[PDB]
Amino acid sequence: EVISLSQVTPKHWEEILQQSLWERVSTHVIENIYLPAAQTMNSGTFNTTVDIKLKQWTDKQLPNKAVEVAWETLQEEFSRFMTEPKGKEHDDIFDKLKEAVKEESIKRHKWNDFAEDSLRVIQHNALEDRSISDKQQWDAAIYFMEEALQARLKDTENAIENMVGPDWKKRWLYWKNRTQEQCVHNETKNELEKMLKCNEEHPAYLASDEITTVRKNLESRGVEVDPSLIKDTWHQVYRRHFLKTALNHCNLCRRGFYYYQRHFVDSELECNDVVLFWRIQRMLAITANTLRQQLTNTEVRRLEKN
Amino acid sequence: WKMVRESVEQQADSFKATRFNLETEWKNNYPRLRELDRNELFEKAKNEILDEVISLSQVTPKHWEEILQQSLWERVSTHVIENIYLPAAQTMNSGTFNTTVDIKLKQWTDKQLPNKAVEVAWETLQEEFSRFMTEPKGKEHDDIFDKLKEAVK
Amino acid sequence: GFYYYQRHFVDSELECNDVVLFWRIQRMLAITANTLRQQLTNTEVRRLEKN
Amino acid sequence: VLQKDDKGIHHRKLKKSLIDMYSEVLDVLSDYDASYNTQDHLPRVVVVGDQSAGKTSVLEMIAQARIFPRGSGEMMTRSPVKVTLSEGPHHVALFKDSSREFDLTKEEDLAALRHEIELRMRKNVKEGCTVSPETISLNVKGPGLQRMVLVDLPGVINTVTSGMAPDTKETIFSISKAYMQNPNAIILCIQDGSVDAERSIVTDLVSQMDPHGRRTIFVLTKVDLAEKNVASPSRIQQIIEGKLFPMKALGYFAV
Amino acid sequence: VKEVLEDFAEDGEKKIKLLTGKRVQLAEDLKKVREIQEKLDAFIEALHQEK
Ligand SMILES: Nc1nc2c(ncn2[C@@H]2O[C@H](COP(=O)(O)OP(=O)(O)O)[C@@H](O)[C@H]2O)c(=O)[nH]1
Ligand code: ALF
Ligand SMILES: [K+]
Ligand SMILES: [Mg+2]
Repeated sequence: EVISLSQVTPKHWEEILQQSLWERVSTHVIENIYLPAAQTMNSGTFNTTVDIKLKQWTDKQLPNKAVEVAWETLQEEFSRFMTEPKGKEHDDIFDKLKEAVKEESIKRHKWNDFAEDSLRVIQHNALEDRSISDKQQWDAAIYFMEEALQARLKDTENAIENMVGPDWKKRWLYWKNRTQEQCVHNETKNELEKMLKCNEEHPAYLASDEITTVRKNLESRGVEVDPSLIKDTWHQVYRRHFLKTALNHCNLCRRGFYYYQRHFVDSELECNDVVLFWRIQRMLAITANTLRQQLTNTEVRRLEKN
Repeated sequence: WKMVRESVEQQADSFKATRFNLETEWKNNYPRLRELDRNELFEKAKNEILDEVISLSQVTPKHWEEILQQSLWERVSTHVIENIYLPAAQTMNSGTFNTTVDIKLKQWTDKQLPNKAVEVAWETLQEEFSRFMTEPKGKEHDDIFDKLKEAVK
Repeated sequence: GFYYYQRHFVDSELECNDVVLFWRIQRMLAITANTLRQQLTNTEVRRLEKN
Repeated sequence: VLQKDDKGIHHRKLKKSLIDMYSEVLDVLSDYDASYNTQDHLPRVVVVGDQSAGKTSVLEMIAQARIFPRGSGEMMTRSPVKVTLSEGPHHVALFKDSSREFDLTKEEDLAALRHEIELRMRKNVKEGCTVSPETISLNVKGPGLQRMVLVDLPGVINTVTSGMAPDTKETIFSISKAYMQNPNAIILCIQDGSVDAERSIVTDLVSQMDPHGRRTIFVLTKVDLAEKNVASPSRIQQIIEGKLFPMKALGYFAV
Repeated sequence: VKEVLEDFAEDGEKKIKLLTGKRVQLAEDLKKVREIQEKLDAFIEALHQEK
């Protein structure tokens, strides 16, 4: 079976390693790199800000998480090859030894200690080369970026619905009502939504005067709100506002450029987020290949030897 | 000394012109700018850093626990689904399903889960700390403190 | 077309690079001319007047 | 009151109140302004010339103490060395920021001054070259001294040999022009007297920076070679009279 | 954080490099010009006292 594990095609390793690793770091870039960089209208600063973070992030975290994913990814398939039943036919009599052998073999499975150094150079070069001259590169990058953003949007929206509770559609359909906190959140949300309704470009940071303004606007309706409630409400609603804007930006990025006569119209649609996303997708894809090469050249043999 | 007495005095004209130009740039752009030398800017950045770190230290437990649960779930959801739930699902005996699930969960707890939990806590603390330390997501921020804030972070 | 809009998510037939080059040339020439004018009016013109 | 007396007129207003304070003005301006574009009003006693041995000797003729690096077959003066001169208790000296007082009548302290100067020169000059503009500062007092501030600058080469970095001549000229381009500076050109007047390396520079003869004074080293006829006596007489200078000159003195 | 802030306070070089905001440098230039102006005023007053 472990030899059969050594027969797994690179196609599976590269796809599994790339998909698993990105999902692990998909939110770090969005939350800690992209979104704060999106707070400025200076695209140069936006790209400058992220590149500095990425290189520092790259040196310290990316190759360490990448190897861990590869180390686990190999063990995940190994366990499936090792002890997974052949459908309804399985010799469970051997499972004790199989897992016992695995534990000793994984303890002796010491991943190459210099794999990270190669990845750092690779990742620096993958990030350093930001030239996307190919439409297909653009097309792939934007659709996958949308999925990550749509995931965040639903994650925020699901948190919001709990924060605010069901709407009248479900309150009357399922005979439900709001908690007093949800009632506060709905009105706190409404005031923030009205503020964004006009100030669509409002920065994510709120001034205490806005906090006071919301409170008095809510107190004027009999609703007294602690500032902390507003800030917690603000963060989720802002992302929903921002994320919908980003997806609409993405929609025009693909559609607007897609129309041929619009390519000579220099509108403010610098889809620099697709540049960031694309490089990471390529960067991780190369990372997965380097891991796969190490996986199949050195690490699986060590697993077999152990 | 004759050249001294003849020429040194007029060096005041250029000194005054330089002071005037610097103060003019300040009045036009930096009316709050003072002798903000190596000491004053450092002190202001230090005080802002300490205040923001204290504010972080005062963050409510509710936010902490919510973000920690969300992050750890993001990290472990697919591990659970792919390595425990789905493989266990192959059996029609829910009792052996539950037995295998519990054994795998115990092993994962012993070896991986608390390390991922500590990673989540540490990185979440880093994220909130950076949010306080880094540029606030507004327009009023003065970047002049960013060098010290980031270096200290 | 344009530098950015010709590339992203479009089937452009253009691939224009000369515009960037000569635009940078224009900017470098303008900056050089302004630096030269400043040097002239600060030092060189009054040097010639003194001569 | 003690600061008012010590930092102002401690019974010596001309020599003390504003001679060391002039050096402080120069030091603070050089600290603020690395360039000399703002030092035009501040005169200095500037010694320039070739690698002539008498460059050290003239500076010890004005700073009447054997306090300057002495050597043969080499240009010892790597970097500018500032000396503040004034009257005071006989043969006493100070070295800036060394927290040490020096007795100029004993060989140990003069050697200590020269070695500290050499070490500061060796720290000012980086590998591959012999000169550096970075300054070294002294405060020397004695009855034989005038209220003067002197700077000991590297000799001009105009050519680079012996594996030395080719930038050395341009670095030397920049170091020396930092002062020779000072409208109020006093330039002392040190001329090696072992050669005929036709060989003068620094004449062409002062003839452009001081064509009016308002700063530049030429001094002839090794005057004993005029007695021996090793150097042409006729050209020596003409340089004394000044017939050989393609420029106006402030004066001429024998070393 | 407090220890790091103390270390930066003690570390002159790190403060020098971190504090290059171009306004710190303008303030330093203004202060140094003022100091040289005071030294020059005292020096010139002494010169006039010498006449
Ligand atoms: N014969 C002769 N020897 C001199 C004269 N001036 C200096 N020397 C000697 O040469 C040395 C010159 O000192 P040096 O370090 O070369 O001066 P620097 O090259 O300008 O730094 C002194 O120690 C003297 O012994 C001079 O006019 N005639
Ligand atoms: F020999 Al020199 F300056 F050191 F002329
Ligand atoms: K010499
Ligand atoms: Mg010398």
